[PDB]
Amino acid sequence: IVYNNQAPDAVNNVGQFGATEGSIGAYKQAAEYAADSKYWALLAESKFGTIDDLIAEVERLYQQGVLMKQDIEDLKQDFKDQDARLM
Amino acid sequence: SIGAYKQAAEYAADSKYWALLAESKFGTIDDLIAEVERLYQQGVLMKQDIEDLKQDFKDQDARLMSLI
Amino acid sequence: RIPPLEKEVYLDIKDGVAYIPPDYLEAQWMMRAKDGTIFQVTSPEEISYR
Amino acid sequence: NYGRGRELMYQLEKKGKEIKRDLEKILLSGQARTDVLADQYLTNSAADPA
Repeated sequence: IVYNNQAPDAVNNVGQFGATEGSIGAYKQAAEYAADSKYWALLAESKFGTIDDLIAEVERLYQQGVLMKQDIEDLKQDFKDQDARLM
Repeated sequence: SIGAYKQAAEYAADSKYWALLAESKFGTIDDLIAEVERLYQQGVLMKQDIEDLKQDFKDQDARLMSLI
Repeated sequence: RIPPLEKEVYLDIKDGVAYIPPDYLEAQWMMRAKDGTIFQVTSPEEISYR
Repeated sequence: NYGRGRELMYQLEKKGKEIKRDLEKILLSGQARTDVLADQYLTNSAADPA
């Protein structure tokens, strides 16, 4: 029905496993550091997610298309000019 | 394998020792972002410019064709 | 020990280590949501044999 | 008897042919393995008979 995903708040005042007044700081600091690591991993997918998909795709895609365009244009121009002047 | 149950204060230090790798590698990430951004800007500019160039170029070419 | 303080909860096992929640006192039944199926409890000295 | 007697056999053979053709049609028609388990095929003895 539930998960144990929440954060460490209190100490066992009955129950001989887990938290005591002399260990709660450990739990809380562990939680903080884990969340900070996640912050990093997620922002990373992002930079990386972003970086990759985004710029890599706009760069390569249009450079290739535009250079094919270059070939085409140059060829056409040259051919036309030459043949017509010959006429 | 099966490890022992360290006292909490140690698991804390273990958790802490993850954040630093992340921090440093994020810096190189940012520097390189700036790079591919400058590159993309330059790219777009050059592309559009020389595209209009070839446009007016073939325009003058067809002009010369009609002249002939 | 009575119901009203009981709890439903899901677990994260990782082939073993599945850890005990702080709030724990004593365990009644434990099972899967899948198909309905009950575990039972034993000692190390037996599971190790298994 | 008036007409022929024992229309039972005729009607029964008719229904047999009908179920045969219906079976063929159903086999050739696309339909999933629909059931009340709702993806719980590996959850034998479902605890929710609701």
